[PDB]
Amino acid sequence: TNFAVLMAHREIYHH
Amino acid sequence: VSPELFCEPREVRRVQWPATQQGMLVERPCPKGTRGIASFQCLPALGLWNPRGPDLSNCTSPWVNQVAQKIKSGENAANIASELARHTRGSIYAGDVSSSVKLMEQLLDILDAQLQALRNKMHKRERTCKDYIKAVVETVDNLLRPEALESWKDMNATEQVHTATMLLDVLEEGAFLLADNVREPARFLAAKQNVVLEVTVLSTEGQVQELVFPQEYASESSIQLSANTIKQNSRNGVVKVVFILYNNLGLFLSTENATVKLAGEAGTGGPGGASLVVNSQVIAASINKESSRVFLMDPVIFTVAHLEAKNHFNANCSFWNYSERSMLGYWSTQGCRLVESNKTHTTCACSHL
Ligand SMILES: *[C@@H]1O[C@H](CO)[C@@H](O[C@@H]2O[C@H](CO)[C@@H](O)[C@H](O)[C@H]2NC(C)=O)[C@H](O)[C@H]1NC(C)=O
Ligand SMILES: *[C@@H]1O[C@H](CO)[C@@H](O)[C@H](O)[C@H]1NC(C)=O
Ligand SMILES: *[C@@H]1O[C@H](CO)[C@@H](O)[C@H](O)[C@H]1NC(C)=O
Ligand SMILES: *[C@@H]1O[C@H](CO)[C@@H](O)[C@H](O)[C@H]1NC(C)=O
Ligand SMILES: *[C@@H]1O[C@H](CO)[C@@H](O)[C@H](O)[C@H]1NC(C)=O
Repeated sequence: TNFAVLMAHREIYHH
Repeated sequence: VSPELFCEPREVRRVQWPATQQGMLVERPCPKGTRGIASFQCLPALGLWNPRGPDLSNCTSPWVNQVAQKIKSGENAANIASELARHTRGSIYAGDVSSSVKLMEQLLDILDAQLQALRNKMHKRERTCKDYIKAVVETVDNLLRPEALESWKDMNATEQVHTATMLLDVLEEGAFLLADNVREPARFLAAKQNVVLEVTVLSTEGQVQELVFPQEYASESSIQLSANTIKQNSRNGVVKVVFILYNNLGLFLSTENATVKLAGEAGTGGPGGASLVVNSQVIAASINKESSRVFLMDPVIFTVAHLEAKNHFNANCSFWNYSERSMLGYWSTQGCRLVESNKTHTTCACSHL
């Protein structure tokens, strides 16, 4: 079985 | 009557493309040095060319037919695989990439046939399997080097996924063929720039230790199976384990339809950009047979460095769920759990293979 970690790109930036 | 939109004549990928109506797919001969038919999509409504570029997936170098001809003449599978490794060291086109993976599949079937004919035979089978494995590990390493990645991107999204999935499948199948042709105890580790593979065949009698992969390698990814897991999966007093990790392959395993759970808004880092990405190497563990779908009482644990920490969030532990039939798939979080995560690394626990 082949595994990995997915991540999202940020959308919101404050300050 | 409002205006119709058209793409402009352009040379792209060394193919001259004609002015074309919005929505139309056009075909032209593959570029000099290759044979086949190339295509290029003029986007509907926009009348701009597909920004991913022409589809060169049907374009192959002369060596592809040469290798196919060696197969027909009945040459040894390990020897042919070795020639394939050599050919993929150089310049390669999109069609060469998918052909290479298809050729490894074909060669695996030929190899398995040769092995059944040798059912001194035992050491011959082992040598032949190891020769094949070294050749396919080199071929995979060649296909995943940074300078080869643009060729993969000359295939369309579906072809990239199909090719990457076939690649994952063939290497695992090849590894299990080796596992059938070594005597316990055995450990075979092969480490290259973009791929590392281990096959280990162990006795489950008495003191069993946890397995941690890789060894001999300053890895961005590692994976482990507990001693209990090894014990619980004994067959005739032995367990066969295959571990693999891949560099850059995640680029091609599309996150479309991935079943991730977002705790915030996903954006992009540019126009037309991706909002969900594979942000680690791909690392694999299998026990006894491919695609076992076995439940693990002690989960498999893996830890990965993020490929790019900046402006990314919401790590989700996932596995590639694919069909052996269609060789297409998607990333699923089913049976996986995040153990810990920070800006640079994530540790995952999954309850199945
Ligand atoms: C996918 O990401 C989500 C969002 O970060 C994870 O859900 C969080 O998990 C942490 C740790 O278990 C919890 O403390 C939070 O309460 C969860 N947040 C929300 C909004 O649900 C989830 O665990 C990740 N899934 C996988 C399989 O990695
Ligand atoms: C290109 O197209 C031809 C005709 O369909 C096909 O026979 C050949 O296998 C294709 N080549 C590749 C690499 O897909
Ligand atoms: C992707 O490429 C293949 C090979 O050219 C083609 O048959 C298929 O229709 C393409 N799919 C899409 C979605 O463009
Ligand atoms: C993703 O899901 C949608 C809805 O089921 C489906 O229409 C689409 O074909 C899927 N995408 C892929 C890559 O199969
Ligand atoms: C992030 O997690 C990794 C992996 O466990 C850990 O080794 C590292 O110390 C963490 N980074 C920090 C907290 O600086």
